[PDB]
Amino acid sequence: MIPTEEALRIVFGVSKRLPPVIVSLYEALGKVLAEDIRAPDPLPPYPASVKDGYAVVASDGPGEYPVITVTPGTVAYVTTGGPIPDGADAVVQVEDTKVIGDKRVKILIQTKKGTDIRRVGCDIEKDATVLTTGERIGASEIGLLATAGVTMVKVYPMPIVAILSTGDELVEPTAGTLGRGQIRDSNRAMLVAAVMQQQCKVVDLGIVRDDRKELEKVLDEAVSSGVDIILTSGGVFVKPLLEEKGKVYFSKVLMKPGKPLTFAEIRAKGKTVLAFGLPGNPVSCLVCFNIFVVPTIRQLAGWTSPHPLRVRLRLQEPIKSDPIRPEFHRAIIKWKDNDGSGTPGFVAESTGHQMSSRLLSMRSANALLELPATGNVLSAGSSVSAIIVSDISAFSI
Amino acid sequence: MIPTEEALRIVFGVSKRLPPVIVSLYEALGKVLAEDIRAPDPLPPYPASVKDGYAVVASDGPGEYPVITVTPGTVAYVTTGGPIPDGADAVVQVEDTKVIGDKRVKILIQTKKGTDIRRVGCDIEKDATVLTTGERIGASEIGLLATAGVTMVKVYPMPIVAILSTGDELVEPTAGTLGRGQIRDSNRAMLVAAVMQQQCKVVDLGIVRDDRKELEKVLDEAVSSGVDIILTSGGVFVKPLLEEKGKVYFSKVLMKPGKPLTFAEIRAKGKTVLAFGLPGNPVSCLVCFNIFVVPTIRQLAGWTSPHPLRVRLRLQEPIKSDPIRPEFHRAIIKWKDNDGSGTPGFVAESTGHQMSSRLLSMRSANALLELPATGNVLSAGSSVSAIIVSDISAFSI
Ligand SMILES: Nc1ncnc2c1ncn2[C@@H]1O[C@H](COP(=O)(O)O)[C@@H](O)[C@H]1O
Ligand SMILES: Nc1ncnc2c1ncn2[C@@H]1O[C@H](COP(=O)(O)O)[C@@H](O)[C@H]1O
Ligand SMILES: [Mg+2]
Ligand SMILES: [Mg+2]
Repeated sequence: MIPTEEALRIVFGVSKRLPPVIVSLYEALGKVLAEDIRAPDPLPPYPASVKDGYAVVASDGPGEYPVITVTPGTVAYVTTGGPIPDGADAVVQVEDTKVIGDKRVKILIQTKKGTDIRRVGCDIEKDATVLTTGERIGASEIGLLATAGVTMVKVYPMPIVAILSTGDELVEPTAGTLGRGQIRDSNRAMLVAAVMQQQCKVVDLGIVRDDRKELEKVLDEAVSSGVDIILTSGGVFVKPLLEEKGKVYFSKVLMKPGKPLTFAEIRAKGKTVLAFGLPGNPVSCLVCFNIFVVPTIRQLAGWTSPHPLRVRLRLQEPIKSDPIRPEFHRAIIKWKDNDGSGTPGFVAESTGHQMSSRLLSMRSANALLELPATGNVLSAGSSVSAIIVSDISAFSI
Repeated sequence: MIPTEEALRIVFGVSKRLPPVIVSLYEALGKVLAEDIRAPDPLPPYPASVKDGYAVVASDGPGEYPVITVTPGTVAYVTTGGPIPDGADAVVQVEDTKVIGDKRVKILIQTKKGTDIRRVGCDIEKDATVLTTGERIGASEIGLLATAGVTMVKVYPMPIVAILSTGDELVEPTAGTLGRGQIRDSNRAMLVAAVMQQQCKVVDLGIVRDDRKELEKVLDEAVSSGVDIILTSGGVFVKPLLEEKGKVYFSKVLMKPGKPLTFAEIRAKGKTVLAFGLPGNPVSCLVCFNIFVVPTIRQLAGWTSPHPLRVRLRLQEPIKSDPIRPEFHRAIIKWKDNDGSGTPGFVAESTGHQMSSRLLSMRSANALLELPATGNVLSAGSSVSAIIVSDISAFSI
């Protein structure tokens, strides 16, 4: 048995960033940039008016002028975002003007040079680096790529993940009345969804029975298909099959929930494939995915910060620590204007009983409280470290 | 001009949750549940062994027994997750047993009733409500649906969003050398990406010129196509066209960045379509999308908490407040073990110059600092409210 910290260090040391690809602008969304992006022209590329009004020679000052290149004694109409004609050095917004006669315009104020003008390149200078390698592409970065005219982008791809379930007792989730000794396969749909939330392509390999030849054939098809990660759950015939096909780095971790977790590296007949022999118990299966698979997906996708967000929060109820195993205690956290100590902060409620077979303990859990192995009851209002496992922007108030 | 709070209250009052639909299990991921889900059978549906070992009569105690319904004086082999035979009331893990002879088994310990057995329904009782209406579906909820055998789910759908850009000066982002008075359309790709991040289908309506008949025809095609939301940017011919087609609730908001923002409700020739006439300036366009469109998408998708996560954080540098307009100041926030006051907390750095034309001010911005209109310089180490605008689980450490 190895601590979680060593198991992560081993996974980070074995895991390698995927080779970069060129994708279309909308396929680049969510991906990490594999090249720097430079503006080929300035923004704005011409002096642009900030307002609807008249382009003037600021020195002329208040007066009546004909509307027409702008020379002293003349003005020209401009619109927001339109170019300033040559010779004009300032814009007088339409509110500070009046049309005279049944074209002549009366400028009502004394303006200053460069007023209501965006000079060439004041938002983005030509050849300036607008985005760098290692930067994740969100909506604003798509806007910067579009501004710079980059519609084909070099990025790190997401890994392709194969997923299978193991068990003679499993039936498909479409099963109605269950026969003797049968349960619905819940890990596969759960892991397919968890991987879809990580924006990875999934290869669903179905239910495999507790049969060595059958599992070997499915693992071989997975390796041969070109996937980067294989997730199995249960049966940890899995560990011995992964030892035969490649290198197993660990098979047991000091943690609650669970204990078994096999991590292996296989060489395709060639690229390497990472394999996680996840525990069968639904809770341990999803907790191991959150702690060990998520940072691996991120690392393969070129994330420079693959680790999950860790915060400090206050317990809303007392929680019993385990005397030997450090726990990943499921919780529903929220930001409060008063966290219980007077100042604002995160607070956590337990999801109830934490048995590894109890999938209801994962229901609505947006964090994993890291409880050290002291054996003591942590009182309500005491502080703990917590790993955030679901979109912090989608957090309920 | 109306404050942002009133503009939001108006949008929340006009916006209506979409009619529910039935979708497949993987299409349900990310959606809000429109029905309660009940377990049709218990979990486990049979008494299940927690270990590999022997199902025994606990009262028999240590001794040698033949392996075979279990009666006193006999034992039966069981595997993890397999059913307990009738008559056995406890499981003795294989480590506390030994096979005797060249089948007979020696039970080495005195066990207690129900040891290493998951009784019928101990994880989920039959007919128990595992998920409720209004609950968002993540990976664990997909696992609970799969456990309960629900592969067709009643949910609230995401709205379909139409998007267009306006401007005689715009060219496609594929444009290489720009002609006089031309800029690349950056708002449309940015808004398509922002809406894709909200998991909504997009109808890309392209660039529309500053021509009343042309914009009317495109708005009519958008309304006729069945979309729930229309996003336009720039030209705010937009407001007068939205007044003619439906009801405009506001056209100007007291805020920095920007000022113009038209919100309208149109009736299709019938369902209602919400229209946001977003400001043309890239920054104002994305800030208005983050503040006003995101909670609208959520409300239409049946979210009971559509508001964004608001936290309290400390400034890493001084920031000048505006004397009249409350600002949505872009920042890069991170959780620190010491926020500057001794205890752990969020900290924020400004993205630099906040001009509405400067899209670089949105680059990597994961929060909007809510700066009240005091006109004073907020010193470094002082606290402010901040709206989190990007996945808190994807926050860089
Ligand atoms: N796909 C699955 N869905 C639900 N439960 C599972 C799945 N695979 C294994 N389990 C259960 O988790 C426990 C551990 O399984 P294993 O690691 O195969 O011994 C047993 O109670 C299994 O019935
Ligand atoms: N699609 C767009 N992409 C980039 N900039 C835009 C877009 N639409 C409008 N703008 C600019 O934003 C400012 C306001 O435009 P408008 O609201 O049309 O007056 C002007 O400087 C426009 O050039
Ligand atoms: Mg099994
Ligand atoms: Mg315009």
